[PDB]
Amino acid sequence: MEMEKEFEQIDKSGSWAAIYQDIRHEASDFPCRVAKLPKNKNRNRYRDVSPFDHSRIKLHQEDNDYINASLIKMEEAQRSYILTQGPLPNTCGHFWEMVWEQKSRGVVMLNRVMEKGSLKCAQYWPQKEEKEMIFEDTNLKLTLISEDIKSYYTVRQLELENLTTQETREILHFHYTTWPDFGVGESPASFLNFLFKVRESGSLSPEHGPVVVHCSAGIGRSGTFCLADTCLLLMDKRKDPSSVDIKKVLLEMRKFRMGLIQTADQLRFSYLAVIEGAKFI
Ligand SMILES: [Cl-]
Ligand SMILES: [Cl-]
Ligand SMILES: [Cl-]
Ligand SMILES: [Cl-]
Ligand SMILES: [Cl-]
Ligand SMILES: [Cl-]
Ligand SMILES: [Cl-]
Ligand SMILES: [Cl-]
Repeated sequence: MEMEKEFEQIDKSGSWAAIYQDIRHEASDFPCRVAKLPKNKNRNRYRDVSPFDHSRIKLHQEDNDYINASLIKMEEAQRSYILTQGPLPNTCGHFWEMVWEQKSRGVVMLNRVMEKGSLKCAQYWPQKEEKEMIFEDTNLKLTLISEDIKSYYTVRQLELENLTTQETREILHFHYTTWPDFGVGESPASFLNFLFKVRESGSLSPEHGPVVVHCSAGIGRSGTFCLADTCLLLMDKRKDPSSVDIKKVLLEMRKFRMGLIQTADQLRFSYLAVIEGAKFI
């Protein structure tokens, strides 16, 4: 659109770093008192990445209500997302408790469990049908029903059972497995194909709870996913689709969780994905 002209402008002038730093400087600052309580030290993967008190997801069971997760409610775009860190070995039961209580239908994972030889996330779902997972703290059972492994992502059908009530729910697990180890993708094509697969699944529909999106810290790749999805919604929905300002959308999102988009390359990649995605739609 006109967006692609502004994009070439930013590239010519080499000012992605400058735009990104303005975003960091204008971003909202809200308290994260609960996240920083001493008893929550082992529920945070990165001490530098915390949910704001006002938007944090609260667990319902009689125990510590804390999980490192934030509700991002985009009013104009009419979509909500839960952004969360990759679960830790002691928070997988909390993670699936949140999926249950928030009535999510899909989980979007944007990292490999290990990248460049380092763990980014616990193995929080079963890899084999016959070896289900029981989370004794939150009283939940999780079974792999089937999985469709494709070249750039995997979709799994998971069965989540509340062992307290014996109610069961089918959760769709969308695992984007091909984000580059370093930097961002030269092209947003496979990321966009992945987004549209998630959309096509129904998981983002308002009849469900918000999709749960995560990477390692729940702000960088996760922020890219939600930013692009929301901008593409706004471009398809607004009377004047050229009025969608990606930087403004990102600042709005950052009222709900700190640090969304962690690098100027991720910002540039987001612009690129929205540009290419808008052509498609
Ligand atoms: Cl405490
Ligand atoms: Cl919005
Ligand atoms: Cl993995
Ligand atoms: Cl494929
Ligand atoms: Cl959609
Ligand atoms: Cl990550
Ligand atoms: Cl806007
Ligand atoms: Cl930041």
